[PDB]
Amino acid sequence: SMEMDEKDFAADSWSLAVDSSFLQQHKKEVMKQQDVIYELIQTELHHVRTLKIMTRLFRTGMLEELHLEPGVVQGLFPCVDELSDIHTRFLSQLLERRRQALCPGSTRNFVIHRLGDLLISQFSGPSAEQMCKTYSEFCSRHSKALKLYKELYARDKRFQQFIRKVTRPAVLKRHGVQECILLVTQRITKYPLLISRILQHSHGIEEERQDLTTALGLVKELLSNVDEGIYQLEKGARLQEIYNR
Amino acid sequence: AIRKKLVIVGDGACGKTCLLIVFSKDQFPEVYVPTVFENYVADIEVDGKQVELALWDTAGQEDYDRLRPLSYPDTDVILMCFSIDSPDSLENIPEKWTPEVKHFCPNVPIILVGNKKDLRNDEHTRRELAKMKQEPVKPEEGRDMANRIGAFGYMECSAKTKDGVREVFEMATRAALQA
Ligand SMILES: CCOc1c(F)cccc1C(=O)N(C)C
Repeated sequence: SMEMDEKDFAADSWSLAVDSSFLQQHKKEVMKQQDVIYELIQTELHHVRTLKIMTRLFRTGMLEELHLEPGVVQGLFPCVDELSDIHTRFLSQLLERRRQALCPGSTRNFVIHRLGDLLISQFSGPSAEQMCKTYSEFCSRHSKALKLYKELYARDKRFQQFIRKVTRPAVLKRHGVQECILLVTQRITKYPLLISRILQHSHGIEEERQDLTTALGLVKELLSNVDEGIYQLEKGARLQEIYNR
Repeated sequence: AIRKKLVIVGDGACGKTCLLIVFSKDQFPEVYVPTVFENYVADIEVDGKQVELALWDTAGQEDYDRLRPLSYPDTDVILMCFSIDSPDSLENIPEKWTPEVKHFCPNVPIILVGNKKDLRNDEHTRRELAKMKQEPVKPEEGRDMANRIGAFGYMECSAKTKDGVREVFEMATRAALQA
């Protein structure tokens, strides 16, 4: 992540991020809504950071330092460029909604009142079809990526040295290769939980309550389609094992 | 330190997310309780052995039977949770959660954990449950379920007061280290 956004999302909550004199001006229900919207954006910033560790630190470092056989780096990091493009664009929209809502003279005090429309847009039309295609592919290649990683780590000295080198710093403690793969697979199923809690505190404006209800339904439709589209790929699986599913 | 993986499973109302949050912070949040848990790697020393214990939640995956099993590869210990204020969450343990974890995590120890133990003597909880002819889960009901499902053991905790939380994760670390 870039320092400007890390500092904007350093606090444990929106109520601790804004100035205390600005917090005091709002009703408790608004503070509760803003704290959950802040968690959605903060966790999206961290999810895009997970995808940058996968593309920049791991994938590109392996291409630039190691002599892996062709198709092996794509096997370890399936769909990572497409996932980065989807989430970096979505994060850009969330951060621009916050930036437009800042008070003049402040880089920290804002209230987002209209999140629902942004979520309906992300989870409908071509962007939703792209998210469905990409996660159905990624999640079907998840087991194969883990097995390929374990095989290379156990048998290739230069690969083991590379992994131990780039994952040594304390800031990578939660982000080894296998951990990044599962953080990405689990991201999509965090959205209903976050949207439902934002909706619980968004009844004050009926258009907002309706738009978040529509977004929640679209996200659950996407998840149902991805879940029905998954079949784990396995290296060396024979056609007979597949057609006898 | 050796690296081990823990996964928590259980129904949506079981308190799994709150349990992971309270353990990873050593605190019940005073200002904002997070909605979700990403992951965490805890440094734990149990009985003189140092372990890096990676922690994972399955919250949000309960309705998605093809996404949820992607959380299980190479798990070393399972925490299987139910809430003491919900006999319904305990009823779903033996024939829904247990056959799934035994299939995807063969031979992995399961610790059955009764969450929200502070609600066993909460008057509001006892009144709401009595309307459905129910009562908070009794300790013997939790131990008998753990015994029946072949759990490594039975433990109780309260994420709200932190009572019992350190003990659950130290025991999960010991279970993960066993042959
Ligand atoms: C179709 C829209 O999907 C995208 C998006 F929402 C953001 C950034 C890029 C893309 C895209 O064109 N692909 C191929 C992933």
